[PDB]
Amino acid sequence: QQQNNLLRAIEAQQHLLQLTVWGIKQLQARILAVERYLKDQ
Amino acid sequence: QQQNNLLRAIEAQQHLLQLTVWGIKQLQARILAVERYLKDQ
Amino acid sequence: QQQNNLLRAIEAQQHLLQLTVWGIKQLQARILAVERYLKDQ
Amino acid sequence: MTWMEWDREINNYTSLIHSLIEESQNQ
Amino acid sequence: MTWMEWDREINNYTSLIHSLIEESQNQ
Amino acid sequence: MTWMEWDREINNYTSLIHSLIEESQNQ
Repeated sequence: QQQNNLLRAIEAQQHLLQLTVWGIKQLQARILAVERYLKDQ
Repeated sequence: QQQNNLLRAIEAQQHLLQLTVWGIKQLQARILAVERYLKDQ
Repeated sequence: QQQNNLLRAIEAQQHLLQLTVWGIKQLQARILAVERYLKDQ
Repeated sequence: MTWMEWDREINNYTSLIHSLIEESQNQ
Repeated sequence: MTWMEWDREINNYTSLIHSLIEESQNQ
Repeated sequence: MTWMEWDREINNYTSLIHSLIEESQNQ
């Protein structure tokens, strides 16, 4: 029982990690666009 | 022993994940505010 | 077997978490620099 | 993917993990 | 560390974890 | 929550996890 709960927890945590990676990539693109905008201005 | 260490590791990792989510949310709000500022300017 | 796979998964997930922390720190510094730039302007 | 959906899914997975970890506290 | 390398390493670790979790699904 | 506290807590949890994983390497 303890083992299956741990496996399920890691599975869900990997989904969480994947969402945080998505977020970070979005933010990186957006800050880069702002930096370039200001440079181009 | 191996099992309790793994459970404790996941527990701590979930705390880490929660901190990264906090950070990403903060950053998203801040970049959005900057984007809107520049648009309003 | 199930146990070693779980340990290895947590080990790799900790590496992932460390990369996301690096990313968030980079982004925080960059948005802060932009905010200050705009304030100084 | 949107930020509103991002927040929803984050919350879903977090609550599931909490339940799983607790349910294991009761080894 | 660069963002290109960041993406590469993220992908490496993610695929490894997927393999490990699946290989355990077969308890 | 502040960024200084964020960094502190990140470091705390990371070092704990390292210790736990190592202590399990010694199955």
